[PDB]
Amino acid sequence: DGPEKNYEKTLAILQIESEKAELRLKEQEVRRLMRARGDGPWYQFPTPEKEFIDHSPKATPDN
Amino acid sequence: DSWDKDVYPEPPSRTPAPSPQTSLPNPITYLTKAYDLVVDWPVTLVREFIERQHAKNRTYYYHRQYRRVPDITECKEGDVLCIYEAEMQWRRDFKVDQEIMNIIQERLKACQQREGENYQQNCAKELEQFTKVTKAYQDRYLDLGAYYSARKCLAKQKQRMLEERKAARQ
Repeated sequence: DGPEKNYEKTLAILQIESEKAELRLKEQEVRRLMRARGDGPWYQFPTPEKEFIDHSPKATPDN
Repeated sequence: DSWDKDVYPEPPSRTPAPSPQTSLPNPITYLTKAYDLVVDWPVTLVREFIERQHAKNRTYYYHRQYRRVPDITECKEGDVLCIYEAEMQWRRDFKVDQEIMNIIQERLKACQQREGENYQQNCAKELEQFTKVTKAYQDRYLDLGAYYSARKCLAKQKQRMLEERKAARQ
């Protein structure tokens, strides 16, 4: 086919690999920041549920 | 003769005329005349037939000049596209400089063989051109490794320019 086909294919391959490397580094930094301070969707450790707290009036008023 | 005297210089031959002061015949002249009549004429006829066939089926091929892509100096680091294009054009220029060096070496060898016993005197300009091109090649491509690159060549040039600038201070 000629040298231009291999040239442009190499450029496309390099762009794909560079974007993948950038995204991998971004993923590492995002995971580290989330686990350091959990504020995104990931590393959300559980907590006792609100929906099983009895809010009805008790036998004792001081509750 | 695809080659031209502009890139492959050759001084004009100055052969002396014969002065046959002896009466003996010259076996060299007799053998050259017979060699022409026996060997050179049929070979010339065969080559002329071949060239006639080529002129019948004549075709052409071209050179493929490349244009200058942006170099390694004028685009940001980590950009693999610009680095790839600069690396490819630097490897292209490296191969071209290799063949420039080969041309100069061929010219030097031709000068030495042509002049023979007078090579120490009249090959002054060929030796001077060889020395200058050798110095430039050593300045640009010598200490680079087996992984020689545009980045390594740029680093070597920047170090050399820094040393020259520091020497120019005093």
